[PDB]
Amino acid sequence: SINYILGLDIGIASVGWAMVEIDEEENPIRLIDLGVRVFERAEVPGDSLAMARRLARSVRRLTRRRAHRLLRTRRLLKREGVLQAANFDENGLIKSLPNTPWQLRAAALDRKLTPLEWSAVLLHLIKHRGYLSQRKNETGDFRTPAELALNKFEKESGHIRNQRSDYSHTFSRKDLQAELILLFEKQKEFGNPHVSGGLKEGIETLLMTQRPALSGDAVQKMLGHCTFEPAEPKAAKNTYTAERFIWLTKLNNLRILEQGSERPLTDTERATLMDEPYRKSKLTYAQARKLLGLEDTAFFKGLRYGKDNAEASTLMEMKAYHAISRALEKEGLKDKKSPLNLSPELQDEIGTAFSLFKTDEDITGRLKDRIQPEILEALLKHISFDKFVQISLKALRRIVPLMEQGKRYDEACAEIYGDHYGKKNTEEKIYLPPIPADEIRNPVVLRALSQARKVINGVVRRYGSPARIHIETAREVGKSFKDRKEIEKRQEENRKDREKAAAKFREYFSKDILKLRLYEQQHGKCLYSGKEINLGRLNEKGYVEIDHALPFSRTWDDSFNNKVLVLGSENQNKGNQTPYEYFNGKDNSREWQEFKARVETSRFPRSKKQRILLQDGFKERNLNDTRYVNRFLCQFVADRMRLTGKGKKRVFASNGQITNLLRGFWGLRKVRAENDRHHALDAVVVACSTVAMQQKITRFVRYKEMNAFDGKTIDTGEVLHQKTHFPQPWEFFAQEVMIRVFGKPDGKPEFEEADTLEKLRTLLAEKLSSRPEAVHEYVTPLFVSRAPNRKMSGQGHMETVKSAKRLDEGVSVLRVPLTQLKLKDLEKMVNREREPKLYEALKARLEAHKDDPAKAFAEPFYKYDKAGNRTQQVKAVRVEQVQKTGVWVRNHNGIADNATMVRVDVFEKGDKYYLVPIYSWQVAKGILPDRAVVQGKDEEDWQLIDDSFNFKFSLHPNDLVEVITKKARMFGYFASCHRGTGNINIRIHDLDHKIGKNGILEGIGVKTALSFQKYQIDELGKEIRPCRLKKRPPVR
RNA sequence: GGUCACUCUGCUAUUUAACUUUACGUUGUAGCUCCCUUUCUCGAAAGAGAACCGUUGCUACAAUAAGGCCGUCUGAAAAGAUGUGCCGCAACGCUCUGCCCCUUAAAGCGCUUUAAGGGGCAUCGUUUAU
DNA sequence: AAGTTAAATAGCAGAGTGACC
DNA sequence: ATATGATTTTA
DNA sequence: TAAAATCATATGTA
Repeated sequence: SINYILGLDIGIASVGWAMVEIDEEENPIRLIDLGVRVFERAEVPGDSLAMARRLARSVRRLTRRRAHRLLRTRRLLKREGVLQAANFDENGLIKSLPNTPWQLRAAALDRKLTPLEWSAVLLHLIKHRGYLSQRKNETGDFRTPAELALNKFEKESGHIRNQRSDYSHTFSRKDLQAELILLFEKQKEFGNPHVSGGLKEGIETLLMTQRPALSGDAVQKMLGHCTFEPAEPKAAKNTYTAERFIWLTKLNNLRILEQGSERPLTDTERATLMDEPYRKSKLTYAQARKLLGLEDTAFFKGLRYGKDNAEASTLMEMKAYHAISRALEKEGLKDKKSPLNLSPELQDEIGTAFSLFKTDEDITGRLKDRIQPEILEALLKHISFDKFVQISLKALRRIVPLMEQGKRYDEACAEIYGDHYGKKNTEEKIYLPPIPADEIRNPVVLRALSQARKVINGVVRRYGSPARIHIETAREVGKSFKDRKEIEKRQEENRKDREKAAAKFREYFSKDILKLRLYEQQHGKCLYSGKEINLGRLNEKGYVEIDHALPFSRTWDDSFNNKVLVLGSENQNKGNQTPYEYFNGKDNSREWQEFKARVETSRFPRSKKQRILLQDGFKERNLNDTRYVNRFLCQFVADRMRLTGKGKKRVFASNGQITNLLRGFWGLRKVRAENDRHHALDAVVVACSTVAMQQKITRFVRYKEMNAFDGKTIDTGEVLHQKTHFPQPWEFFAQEVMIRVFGKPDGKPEFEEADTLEKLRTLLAEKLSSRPEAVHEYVTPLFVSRAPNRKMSGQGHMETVKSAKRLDEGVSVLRVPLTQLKLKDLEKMVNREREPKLYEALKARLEAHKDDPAKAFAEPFYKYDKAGNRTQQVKAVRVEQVQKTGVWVRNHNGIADNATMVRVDVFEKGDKYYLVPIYSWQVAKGILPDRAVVQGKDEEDWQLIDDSFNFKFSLHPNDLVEVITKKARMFGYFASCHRGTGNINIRIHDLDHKIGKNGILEGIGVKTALSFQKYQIDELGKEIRPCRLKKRPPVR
């Protein structure tokens, strides 16, 4: 039918695609089609959406399980006769339960307690049980946490429980255990009847029990599969077999490079070393150097060799053998002199058992019978294993033998399986199959691939199977020798710096080495304050804080460039502010000039020095997801897609640097606010990028000192752009491609866009004077496809619950803390008039600190008693909020704003349009809404919709719509619908920033509109065609 | 010779998914408590006392998506007892269900019916736990 | 905040085979 | 980003 | 005035 290369530029958000027609020498002759497919949507303002779902489900479990254990505690209190049914209300709660639990917790140590008093203490210890340590483990004059809490905390601070403001007490669960049994004894000897034996054990286990983090197939479910025998799981790294396989790949692959040449190790040397890491803790390179004698002109190939004792670094360490050994030796079931008396298959079985299970229950469960209980408990007392190799225990059982008998890794694998490449599914299909999805546990990457494949099979259905697919990956053009050995130098010292700082950390006692290694950069003095921090107390959580100077709240940076250290005093009164906004802005100030000082004077990198002191949009984020998408797609297309191409390999994996360089050479270097359509342009440059060009460029930058970023070589002689050496696919590439990808000629963006078929053909005809092959059948103008989003799922409501007692008159109220209370908020404080002295005092303090409550309320604020005496402190005050709508929450005791408008149902009556919003929560409770928007009015008085009204369609986010005003005509992707306004927002396809507010038309009215119809479009941006629904769909 | 892809290993820099807990925060309700509008009561008046409502501080208890379920024991039933009790903000997918959109053939006069095929998106099916 | 896990890729290095220029 | 209150301009 | 545009503000944390 037609011979085309299909180019792809795939990003986190988009896939641009191009088709270039080729002769039978496969040279590219002409540009056919191009397009851009966007599927953007995400980023809670700042991580993932799947992550948000995760943390929801996490808390739902914590929530449920605490409620549940407290329920079972009430039940237990009844069954052991502490309570007698006349103390329980209808709902199951205890009647007249004392609100005194801290004071009775203390007092119980000295008196017998009322059944209700005792009940209250127990429920209190169960509800707040403190944190239990969950990593491997193998005060004085106060008696119990309650007493310490009450006596010290209530006297000094005026509160027991913590607050974000003053965080005092956190208690260990082991501490509260101590307390529990202490009260059980003290209470028995003071004649408490309910020291009821079963209740002691019951209460204690509800306190102490939490589910295990990893139990059953938890680990097997996440664990990958063997390169070679793909039915069997990967082998644990702490296996006899696997540790041995590593030691042999190291040993065989080892070379010594002497005065002149390079040589393998002789069978004799392989026998000399084979048993040496089993005989010691570890075999360093120095020890190898002596045992083989070598010389001193002989060196080891590929080992560092700097200005350090580089051969001190361990050549091989059998971690698991020595771990199991040391375990037995430490419990006196093995001689430190004698070797470990357990068979390979048993070291394997135990290594895996620990690596795939963590509960003592599970791992005995698998070891009981195969190993003797004495040593089982020994190991269980001391062993923790993680990490897996890439090959099964099985395939290794077969390989490691052949590698002992001299063979190289590839020779062993080739003998057993045919090749060392691993078992692949190569089943070429016409249409790219589904991505496995079992095999990618990362939903952003999965969606990007899945869209990429919908584009691919789109162009296969429209134009048949391509010759070749060209994909842009994230790798860098081959580097020069000097380049990559300096890359290696700096990688090496990254390692070497982490041990240096780690060592001096160990000296005194991930997060941790950063704290210490940042003390030194700042010459120790807290950046903001300038008091040279008490060297100690790197453990009092809140003293010295690893602060984000440029907020992660505004910047989206968690890199090693934006965390200044300081002590708790000055991280409080900054909130969400940059070091410049925090330290007094327009005019100088003590802390601002002390900050300018500290900054100039800090061994915090040259880059960062600029990055801490600046004065919007998060530039730089997840290229990791781009890498993965593209790498996997190249693998997947190469393995399982039919193509027409000349060779056996008809997928080319180009890269960014390549297309950047070629666009350099072909006169297309330019900036991107103009459109999302640049994604198509890069695609065609990708479709024209070739293997030849990859190699010519690679040899140019690697061997002839060409810059891999701008494509220029110094000479001393000048500096020249190696542009001539890489010609364009045809004579007028810049002109043709810019016109087809933008609708305008390359020279100036000012011109109207040839936004129609015949407009474009006339412009191409006119501007490419001499190129008749540019204009053909398949020359539509570029209309960007935006994937639709038709989930009825979503966040029910916002997480901030507000008082609904006055929802009556259109208001909620919430406690604004004083340190967040600005003048505008104070004007709606509820007791503004009920306590007018309060109002005037707050307004006074605010006006006095130039309306900055962070500083206005730093010193405590108090109510005064009219005789002039000081009374109660104020921390937060209740403030009225406008609330025309909302979601009833928390057992119908609160209201919260809506979160997600799932769809908008559109109706017609008398050539007028009416919109009914449907939110996620109505969906969840089956409510099919009733009332269309009416601009300046509560929903109570909105337009009710009966059989009188003609239903036209539903709108989901990113559905395509056309509106005709007598004023103008609009066509774009539905964005939002205003409750207060009854308008819609439209996203124009290419988000051309010059029209609307950055490509969104804000505030399109549709009530009077001559027409308002919903269209449908495909993945390439072609079959743009109106669609009319018959029935108004349910919500379930 | 070179370049690239892929396998294995060591490393440097990053990313993602799943899990178990904690301490807070929010709203509701109580008690004690700060202020304090209005209204009563006793004062000859300074004052004292009460009530609803607001609301400061501490402590407790409940709820912590909107919403849907499940085991096990008693029981004819009604219903009781009981649980390290479980789902719900993501993405994919087309075997079933539903909606939109093509295309072909037949038969009627741009539309419908039949038949078949194809595609998209889901409130359908999976990951996903009963 | 604490904590147990598995998965992926860009780069550097070491051992290999095989397509493509 | 979305949801939507508050304000201005057009018809 | 009704409808259409515009401006403006807020979002759970360790």
